This record gives sequence, structure tokens and C-alpha cells, in this order.
Amino acid sequence: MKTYALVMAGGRGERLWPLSREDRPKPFLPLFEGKTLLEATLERLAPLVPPERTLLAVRRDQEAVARPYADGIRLLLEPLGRDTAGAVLLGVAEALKEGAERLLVLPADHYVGDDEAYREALATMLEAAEEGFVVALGLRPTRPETEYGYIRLGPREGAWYRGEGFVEKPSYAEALEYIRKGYVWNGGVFAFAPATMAELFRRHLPSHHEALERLLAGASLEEVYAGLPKISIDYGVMEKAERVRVVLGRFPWDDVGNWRALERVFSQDPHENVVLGEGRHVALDTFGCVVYADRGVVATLGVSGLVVAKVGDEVLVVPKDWAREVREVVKRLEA
Amino acid sequence: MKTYALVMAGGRGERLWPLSREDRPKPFLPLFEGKTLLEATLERLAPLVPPERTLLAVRRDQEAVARPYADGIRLLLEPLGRDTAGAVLLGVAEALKEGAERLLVLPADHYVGDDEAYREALATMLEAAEEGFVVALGLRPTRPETEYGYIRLGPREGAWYRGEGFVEKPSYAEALEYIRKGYVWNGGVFAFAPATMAELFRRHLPSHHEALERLLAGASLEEVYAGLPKISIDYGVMEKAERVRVVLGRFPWDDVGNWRALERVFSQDPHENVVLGEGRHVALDTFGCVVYADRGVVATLGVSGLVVAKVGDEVLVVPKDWAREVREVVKRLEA
Repeated sequence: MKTYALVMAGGRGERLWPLSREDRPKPFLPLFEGKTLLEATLERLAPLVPPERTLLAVRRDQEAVARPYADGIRLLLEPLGRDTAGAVLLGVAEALKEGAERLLVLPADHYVGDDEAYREALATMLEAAEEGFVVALGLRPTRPETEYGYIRLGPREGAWYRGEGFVEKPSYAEALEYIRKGYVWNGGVFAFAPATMAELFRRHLPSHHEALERLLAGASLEEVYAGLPKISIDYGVMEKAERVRVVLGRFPWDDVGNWRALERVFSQDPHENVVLGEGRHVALDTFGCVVYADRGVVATLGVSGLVVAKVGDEVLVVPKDWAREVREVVKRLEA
Repeated sequence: MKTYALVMAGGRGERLWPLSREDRPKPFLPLFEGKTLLEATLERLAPLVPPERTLLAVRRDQEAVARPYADGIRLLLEPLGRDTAGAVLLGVAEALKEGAERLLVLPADHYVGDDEAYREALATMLEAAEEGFVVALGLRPTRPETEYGYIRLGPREGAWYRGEGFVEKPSYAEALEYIRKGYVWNGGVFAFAPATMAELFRRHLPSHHEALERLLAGASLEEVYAGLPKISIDYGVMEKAERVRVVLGRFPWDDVGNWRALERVFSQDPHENVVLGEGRHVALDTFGCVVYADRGVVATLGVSGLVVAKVGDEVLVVPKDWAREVREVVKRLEA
């Protein structure tokens, strides 16, 4: 059918310093294969949803870096940061007056290692998105990740599962329990008819339902967005939605939240080193490291389990297990 | 009296990669106080020996980087690498026909932390350089350094000691024994009348005595140097010299052979971090490290005892105890 796709581009990606920049959000970083994640996302989506029917949501102040991507793709400029619920609101507004029968919502800052399997999962989500149902993407957990959201699965109904609950990021021990009980990772992707989300706004997110009505009725985006509460679509809607279906994706997938994600994404023997960037890695008696060299050379001698990331005249050195703490660096610099 | 000074500039300083360059030998690196070691050396020497009477020996292919230093100072361009014995040969040739009564020989790639005490030691060496005597500079060892040469001291005679033997770099355990027995570090500095070195060449280094005669007699530097054997003045002459005196310098001193030397030179609490360069060091839960940032920023998070050196688009990361192995990096790159 007539399906539109909303591609949400966001995230400062402070945990990915020095690669991330003020004017260069996470989605615009040259990572795997030298590609930005947004680049790989659009390429992966093209065969399923044409560019003409694709909406790229980004902050207003990021139009510059994003515009080069708007080739047939339309930019939806977010005046302020209002999370994904705000981006989804804008996507729905467009889908509605575009007459779309289906709206696909996806993040542009994730890694997917099988484009075909990714599309097949999305195709199935579109189908499972019958009257009333909101559909989510799930992934079998490979580790007790504490920064991800999980989804409870009910019995299987053909190509999908009945969604049976959404849980926010748990503690380490709680994540283990989620896994034992058959919980899967929330993949951040959703599929529904525009109307079903409108109705969901009405029931669990009044601010957005009212905003949606006024937008279609000629209200100013700036005005509307300013008075909107900042909330994710997962918490504002998904966790309260009564009719949810889930499709399990079996492709490799990572949110790429921190430098350590590079190692996970490579999916090789842990003790082997992981290198990205156009620069060269000189490794001498070095194991289990993650190295990013935008240019020049990076030499490591007799070290293990470290992240060494060089971009321009900035260098980071941190044990990969403490990758989350990289965000403090930007704090120190700002200070 | 009329004293000339020979300042030997040399050393690739491969152990100081990435700071060292093909066209930038050790002596020309911006290290302590942002100064090159040659810069600090010339400044330290000026009050004792004027620039007019100072000879700066450097390789022929390094004239470019050295010329800026030749302000009243004269360049002695070495056609090939023949060690210090070769540089000393050239220095003696000049001193002789310049009519110098004393020649002071010193390295330009060493750190000295007390210019006045340094000059006072040299002044004393000039005096102790009577007829027949070659004078050396000694320093009380602060650690069993295996890369330095040591000197055996005989009884004290006024302001100096009688030199009683020269030993090349020992093993770790042997260095400890040297220290127990009262051995001191060879500081690399020498003082003698030009004639006494000429006679020393004649007795223990025929190749250089003959070369010296021919040079004064109009032979071509290129020709002469090419057929000269490569040998240090310490091994070729000093270790065989029968009439040696030693002056003990009590200023802080390091040869700055590897990155770890930066820590030794700072001479602070070991656990504190050592930073050089114009760049900024963001330290989070970091201890006992040595950081060099030519520019931009260098952030370390939860690491200890590491050397992180960034110059241009090249970065080095190695535990400071393995600093000597840095030389392998250049080998890998050449390969």
C-alpha cells in the first residue's frame, strides 16, 4: 500500500567523542565501512520505501549537515528537541494529509548487519499493522544490556508475536531475568496506520493529540512544538498501548551507543583488535582493543582492552568497559 | 682563556616517535618549557662560551633545521654519520687553527635543570684540563640505568676526582653494583686542550689522528670523512685515556632517551601526571601517566602508567615501562 517512512535523526552522541561534533550529531558520523549510519539506513530503506515517501526528521539547527541527504527525501525540521514522540507527531501529520495507509518509524543511528533481512522484518511489520495494532521490532538479546528497553512477548500468531509489555532499561541483574523469561530488545522501529497513532495520542498523550489536531488545522509548528512536553514515543505511547504486535528481526543489530559498540558490531573473536577510520593502526603486542583513526597513524604497544580514538587533533584513551564515561569528557571541555 | 665549544647535535630519536621526524632530529624537538633541547643548551652555554667561539656540529642533510640556530654560532656540517669521535675530530681541527687553548665538547640532546650549576661545573672542567689531562663530567646516579655509561672515580683532588675507568652500559644488576661501588654517570661532556686530544688520537685512534693531520693539510672533508670508521669518542678514546679527571655535576640531568624520561625530568610525585606540548590534557581517574599533546586535546579516562603522545595525525599509546620499544613503531612504518 501507500506507505510513508519517518527516519528520525538525532542524538549528540557525546559518548562517541571525539568523533561526534556540535554540528555533527551521531547519525552523521563516518563509522562502519566509512559510511554514516544515516547513509546506511537510507540505502537499506530505499528498496522497501521510496525516497519520495520518506521523511527525514532532524533538528532545525542541523539542516546544513542533513540537507545533502534530502534527495527526493523530505526534511522535517524539528524546531526544538522533543524526543521521538515529537518527531512521531510530525511524521503522523504528514502521513495523514499525504493520505498514507501506513507509517514506518525508524532510528537512523543504529547498526544493521543484514539489509535484506531488515527489509523483510519491516515488510512483515507493515502487514501486521492491521486496524488497531501498533507493531514493534524485537531482537533476541545477546547480552544483559542495561541501556536498552525490552519487550514482553505473548504467544506467536503466524509471522509475529503479541506484544505483552514494555519495560525501560533495567539493572544488570534485572536484564538477566528479562532474558531468562524470553524478553526481547526493543529495536526502536514501529509500524502503524496513521489513524491508529492519532487515536493512541488521544488516549494516552493528550498534549500530542491536541497538537496534532492544531497542526493539521494550520497552527504554527514553532508555536505548537514549544508548548509540547518532551517525551519518547516508547514511554508516552508504546508502554501504554493495548493492541501491540511484535516482529522478531534476526539480523545483527546494535544501537551503537558507545565506542565499545564497535567491537560488538564487528562480531569477531574478542581478543582481536577492531579498527575503523581511514588512518592506520600499528599494533604491537596489542589485544582486545578498539581503535578509531580518522587519519595519520595510531600505534599501540603492549596494551589490552583499550579504546583509542583519534579524530583531528583530539584523542581519547579509555578502557572499553568504561566506554559510557566518555560523555564526561565533553562535560569537562564545556566547563 | 680562549675556549671554543663544540655542540654535538645528533640522534634520530626514534624512541621519541611521533614527536621526532626524518627532517627533525631529537635536538630539534619542542619539549620542556616548549623549548628544543638545542635551544636550552645554547642559552645555557652563552654566558660561559660566546656564540662566536661555539661550533654546532650537525649532519649535512640537516642544515635546514639547524641554520636558524647559527647566529654567531658556526655550523660544522658532518657529511656522514661517524658518531661523536668524528664530530670531535672536526671540532679539534677548528680549535687548533683557531688557536684555541681549550675545547669544550657537549651534547645538545640532554636535559639540565640548573644552568648556573651547569656552567660552574664546566668552568671547573676547563681549569682541571691542564697539560695532558682529559676532563669528563660525572653525575651521581639516581637509578640503575642500563643505557648509560659509567665512570670509576679515584680519590678527590680539590675540585675534581681522578678518573679511574670507563664502563659501557651494564646490565640491571651490574648497574646496581656500579652504584654501590661509587660509580657515577658519564655526562657526555668533555674538556681538554686541543693538543691533548690530538695526542690521544695518535695513541689510541690512528684513523682519526691521520684524518686530523690531512684535514689541517688541506684534505677534502667529504673524502676524509667517508674513509673514517664510525666510533664514539667514549669508546675510541676516553675508555683508553690514561690521564683523566672528573668533575661531579650536581644539577638535575637526563639524556632524555625515551618518553619515560619526561617523568624523570619533571621530578615530582610519580603518581602525578606529566604533560607537555601546547595541547590540553583532560584527565579523569588517571595516574602516573606521561602525556604529550602538540595541539587539540588528549583525554584519558581510568588509566595509569601510560605514555600517550600526539603530534599531528600520529598517536602513540604505550606503558611507560616499555618506552624503549617505541623505536619498533618507526620500523613497522618504514617496512
